[PDB]
Amino acid sequence: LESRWPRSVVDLIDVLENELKRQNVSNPRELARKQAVALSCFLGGRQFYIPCGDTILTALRDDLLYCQFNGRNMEELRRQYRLSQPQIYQIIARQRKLHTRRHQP
DNA sequence: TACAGATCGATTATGCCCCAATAACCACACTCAACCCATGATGTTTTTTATAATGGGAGCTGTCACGGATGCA
Repeated sequence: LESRWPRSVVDLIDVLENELKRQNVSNPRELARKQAVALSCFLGGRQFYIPCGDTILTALRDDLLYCQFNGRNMEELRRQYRLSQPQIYQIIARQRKLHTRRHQP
């Protein structure tokens, strides 16, 4: 029944709304409701799978680390993030080129 | 009145970008020897002594008894 339960829709409104109130946006409840309608029309009937495993959260977790990376602070960014240096080496090199084009398009 | 189908809607398959680790390959470095060259303290060797000095035995060894040469007288 859950696989055919119209319960998720309402779950989308508050998840939207609690963010809008966090972003100090006016009329967050009504704003979230019409957004939920917008999701329903596009996503209606489509087999639509979204990335799991904090996929956007890491890519953002990636960004601010590169902001804190000073070329010497490898170890403290290791402790603060629990990520091991090997991957940090790779992500920092990637973010290097990423922000390289950011600073120099 | 009895018997059929028909679309909404769910589990299953198959493949790959990423990617969170995987391992080799290359880069620069401090600490600890190793040997040498002094300074000097310790070691080793050589030289000289001007009253006069002028021959030991150093402890013997304490004792058997055959044979075969052996060098003489």
